[PDB]
Amino acid sequence: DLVCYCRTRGCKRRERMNGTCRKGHLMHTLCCR
Amino acid sequence: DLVCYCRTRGCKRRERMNGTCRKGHLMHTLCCR
Repeated sequence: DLVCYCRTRGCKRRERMNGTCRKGHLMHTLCCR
Repeated sequence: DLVCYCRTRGCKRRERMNGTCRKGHLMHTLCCR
């Protein structure tokens, strides 16, 4: 599987940008490793 | 697949803590579903 973080800015080291996600009905980055 | 949010107020009822995370140099719950 995949562990993904829904982040307010960009993705961390070694994380993949796996499209976007929503938090508080606002666009965020889906960062997965 | 797991999607995790670093939440200022804590985890939704359908989420579960999964350790902590940092946000604005402050410690918060990491909440995943």
